[PDB]
Amino acid sequence: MREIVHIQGGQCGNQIGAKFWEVISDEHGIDPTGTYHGDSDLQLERINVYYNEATGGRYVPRAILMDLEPGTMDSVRAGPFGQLFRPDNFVFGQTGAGNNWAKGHYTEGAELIDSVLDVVRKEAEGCDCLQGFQITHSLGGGTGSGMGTLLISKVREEYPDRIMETFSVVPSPKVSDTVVEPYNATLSVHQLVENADECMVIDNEALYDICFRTLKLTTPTYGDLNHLVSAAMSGVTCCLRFPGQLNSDLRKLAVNLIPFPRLHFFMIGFAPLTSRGSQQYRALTVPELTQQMFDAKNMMCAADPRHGRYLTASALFRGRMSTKEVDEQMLNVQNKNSSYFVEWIPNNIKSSICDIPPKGLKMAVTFVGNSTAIQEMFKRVAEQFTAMFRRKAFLHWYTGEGMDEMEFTEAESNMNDLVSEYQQYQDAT
Amino acid sequence: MREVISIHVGQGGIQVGNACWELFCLEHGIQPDGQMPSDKTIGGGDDAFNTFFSETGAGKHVPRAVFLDLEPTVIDEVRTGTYRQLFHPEQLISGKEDAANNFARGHYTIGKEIVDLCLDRIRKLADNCTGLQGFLVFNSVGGGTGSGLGSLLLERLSVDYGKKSKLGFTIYPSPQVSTAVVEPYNSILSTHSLLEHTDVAVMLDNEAIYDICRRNLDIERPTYTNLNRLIAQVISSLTASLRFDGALNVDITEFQTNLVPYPRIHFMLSSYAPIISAEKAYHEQLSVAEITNSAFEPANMMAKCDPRHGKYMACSMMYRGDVVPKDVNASIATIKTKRTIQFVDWCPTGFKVGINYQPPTVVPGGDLAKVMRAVCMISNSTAIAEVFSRLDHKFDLMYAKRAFVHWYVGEGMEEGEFSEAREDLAALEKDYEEVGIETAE
Ligand SMILES: [Mg+2]
Repeated sequence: MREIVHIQGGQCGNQIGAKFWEVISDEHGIDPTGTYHGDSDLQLERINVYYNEATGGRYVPRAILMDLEPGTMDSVRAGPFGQLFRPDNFVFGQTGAGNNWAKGHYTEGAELIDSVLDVVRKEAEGCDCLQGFQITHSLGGGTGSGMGTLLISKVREEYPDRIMETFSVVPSPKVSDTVVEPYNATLSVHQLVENADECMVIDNEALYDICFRTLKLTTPTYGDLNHLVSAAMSGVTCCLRFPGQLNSDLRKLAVNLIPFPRLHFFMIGFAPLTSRGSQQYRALTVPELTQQMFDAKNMMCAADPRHGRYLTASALFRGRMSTKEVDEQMLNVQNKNSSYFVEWIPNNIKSSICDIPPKGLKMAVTFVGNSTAIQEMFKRVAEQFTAMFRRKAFLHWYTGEGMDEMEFTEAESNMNDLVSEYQQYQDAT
Repeated sequence: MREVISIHVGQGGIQVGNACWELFCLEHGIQPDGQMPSDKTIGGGDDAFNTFFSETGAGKHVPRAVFLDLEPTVIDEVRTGTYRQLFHPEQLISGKEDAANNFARGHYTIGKEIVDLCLDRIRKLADNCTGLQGFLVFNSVGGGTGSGLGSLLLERLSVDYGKKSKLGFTIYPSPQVSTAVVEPYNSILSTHSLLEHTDVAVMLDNEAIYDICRRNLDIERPTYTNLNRLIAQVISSLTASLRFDGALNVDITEFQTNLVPYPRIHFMLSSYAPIISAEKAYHEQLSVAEITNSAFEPANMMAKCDPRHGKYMACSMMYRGDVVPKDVNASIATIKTKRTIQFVDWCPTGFKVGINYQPPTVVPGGDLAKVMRAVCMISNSTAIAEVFSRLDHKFDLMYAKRAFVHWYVGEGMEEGEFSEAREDLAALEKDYEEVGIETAE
């Protein structure tokens, strides 16, 4: 039915989806136990395309658990809504990748892929007209990417028609949570540029910036952050989940978002984002949220539209309004800062609306535009990879996995090729 | 005896359809379930609802129209909506996975998937019908099946019957407002496969709906409800002759090779009026001359293409209500009078009156005020080629950059379809280019 599935690895991402399904449960108001306690059939109408009824009305996720060590499995296993799960999917590891990506990709990569792809495949038979599935990990290591690389390869072959919308955490330029990041990252991204269908960037520092400045929060954790992102990743299917006077699916999205298949790394904007007092400063209009939409500070990725140029831009609106406003602000904005709008893409802004906003708010905005400002991102990470690969720093942890360096060259001149590729598209008219 | 049937496609398109059948059912006032509030007396002289609302052996009078689109969510709302007693299950055919606005998908890829079901339904209705004149087909160059799958639809339906009229209501990419960017691809790929499968059809653009509803309906913040209501009115009157007594109950087939004199450039504008408020319904009088002179306001032009930049060819000002042949007639002299307007002189006058005696009915909850007289200026000029030219230049560059082409080439279309379809708008550019040339001497 255009239903989809979720698969998460990732040192964080395993938590991320926990929050995610948590949020969707709220938007479906079904008890933690797994039965519905809401007030409209509309939550039940399209419930299946994420959930699954069970005998007795156990309502369940179409999620897939990735992990190389059960702790997360216990963690979310210790999770509220944990009784809303299926024990089947608790597919984890006994070792951990140690985030040498070769470890999580050959060593443990080849070790535990099979049981996953089997049960996942059983989910594939459980899906009537599968629009797709949602993968989640991080692009700097192996706790997610280790195996998730193998996932994208295997299912991608196994389902060359299905959509692969991939969110994985990008290392911020400043803070290096690990120094093996350039290598895991580069080795992964070689794969992901080939095999993944959609990708959107996952920085932490942006999420900090949101929580601290625009959220005006002092105490950052993951969980709030995954609230902030699963807000958007939860919004994305809204029309696909719920009616909309102007609907567009991921196929309409990506096909209406990408000129050439190498450009499915997208940046993200969601809003509104206030602290409590703000409403008693300000109110909500479509033009208002628009005035956030093109905010670099909501630009939750390491790329700057202020520095790069919008190759593409789009808006995901959930609520009840007048599109006569919506479009009007659209075109207005597409003029107002025309210069950061790439040229030969006429009407490079594109529209949407969901008859219902997310719960709690009256109107919704989402922006997954695609400039080319990410070039500094790949340039950076490739740069650090370059330095220590001059040094071969921690190659020994690496070659101990029994990869070659020439692969590193492959993702290397590879990833540079993708960058310059974005250069010419940005530098053209 | 005089049947037509409606076909509905694309998100906005079936939105239009829903508004429409809401409308007509309101206008004959047959209750949403399928019954009239009261018994129908036996009489003769002309048809009634029987055109479209379908007689049962009881108070069950379903439209003669069909839904087809590969994006099946919204249609379910009809499947749920109040008229779930109105419509009929086999009236409903949808696709699950729509085109993603791949023209080539629901035209090619998913084009293959639901066609036969469609044609069977068509055979059930036309076999159910007798004097079905023509075909009401609605779709959109946006809700992607509205382009692709409809393209196959007429592509084959024409080859099925042929002799029926093609009544074409589809939406055209607004000039600067839009919905996507592949719209060039949708449109032109439609167009070269549209024309020779089309008889005649009109181009409704939205931005006019906005600007005019906001000024003329005094609308503050509109949407597809208002739009679909407005097109609901215009189609409501474009066929009254087959529904209601009028002095010159002109007909579609009558319109065909007379409005569009040549075979080729067979589309047109349509600025309905009088759309005003309850506070302008009063504080006004709304003369025949007001609707008439007002009918040719380029700023009233209900599709964003300046008439004053074009030269008119025909104008079928079919009228609802208390119309006078004389008064309108002299107004038409007034239209000959308009210096700014210029006509395909080799067609000096091509006018064709429509005076149907029922004035308009209003939909409760609507914004239009009530009047006594309606106009439909289905008129054809030289002007409309330009925005096409924008379409082929925009599409020209974007296609030159091969943008998105992977999407379509991935689904089974060839490049010469693209460049050649650009030759198609080349030719039609020669057509609006040539027919507008004034014949020598
Ligand atoms: Mg559709």
